[PDB]
Amino acid sequence: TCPFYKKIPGTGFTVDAFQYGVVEGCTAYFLTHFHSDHYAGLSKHFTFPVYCSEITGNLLKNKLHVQEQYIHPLPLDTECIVNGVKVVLLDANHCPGAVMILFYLPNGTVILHTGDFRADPSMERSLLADQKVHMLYLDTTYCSPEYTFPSQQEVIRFAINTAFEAVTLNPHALVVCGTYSIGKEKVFLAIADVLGSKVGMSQEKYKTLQCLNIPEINSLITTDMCSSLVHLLPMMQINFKGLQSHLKKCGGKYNQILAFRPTGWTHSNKFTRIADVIPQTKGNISIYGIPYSEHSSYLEMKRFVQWLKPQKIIPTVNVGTWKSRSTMEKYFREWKLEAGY
Ligand code: NI
Repeated sequence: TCPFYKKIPGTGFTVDAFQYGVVEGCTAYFLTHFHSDHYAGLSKHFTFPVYCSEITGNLLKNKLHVQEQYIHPLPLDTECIVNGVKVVLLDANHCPGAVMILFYLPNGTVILHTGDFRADPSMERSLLADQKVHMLYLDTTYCSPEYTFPSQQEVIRFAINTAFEAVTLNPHALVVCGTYSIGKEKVFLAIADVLGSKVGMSQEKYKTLQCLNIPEINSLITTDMCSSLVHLLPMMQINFKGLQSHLKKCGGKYNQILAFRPTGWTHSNKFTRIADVIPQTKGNISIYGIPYSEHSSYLEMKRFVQWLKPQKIIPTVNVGTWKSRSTMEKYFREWKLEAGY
């Protein structure tokens, strides 16, 4: 049955609640972004109204075959009326098409649901700055102080410099990047741009990327692997066996692989700077795990909450154990006492 933290009080709404069947009393289903733990349950047989961003709506129509008459895309940063309730969609700084949702309840309560997000000071100047928020439904994925990671900009600098150096020393090296969902496109797009190549990938992945409104995409991606020296593979194939096999398929065009796995966090972060990251190597294959995150660090999350000053926080991640829940509630209290709200 649907957990309470997916239900919006005083409305007929649910958020990312598609795996529970017909939710009793739900008149509109919101979807924050196209990731499977959030869309699980949607298909061409869905006949309730789904509200989402334009990009998410393109993916629902093209990848899951949801019929168009049930997709309700909304522009960003624009006040809209849904079933008599004012709502706004805000950029979540997560993956393409990902949004936060502001609900203005008929009784005066204002609720922000962050979906999945990476908090940023640029959010302090959106339509959030314009009224008080009473309740915050918060993406708490990395809500513990051990979760530090560098900026996305530093991580991409590392990846570009590493790839450019490797291929300049050996023009017969292939670069491979792993993927399993949308998000983190900058990784493979920035490397292809510094090497003067398109990114080669499967027809199914090319289709997914063509749904995203990324400017000049026909210019950066392709299905012709033969013409490309940056290849995208499923995340599961980024290991020594899967990469040795791939190199066999390239028919002696290449004699070395440099591969990237853009993970969220890994405990190398507590001890090591980005500057100091080294690969795992076997023979002519090297694999780099780089800490490219599309969720808030602990400090980014703290700064956002201390700025917003909500009256009540509802975590949406790590809610399944008492130890996790008690840990998070203790941080929330600290933040409130330190800031004075
Ligand atoms: Ni997500």
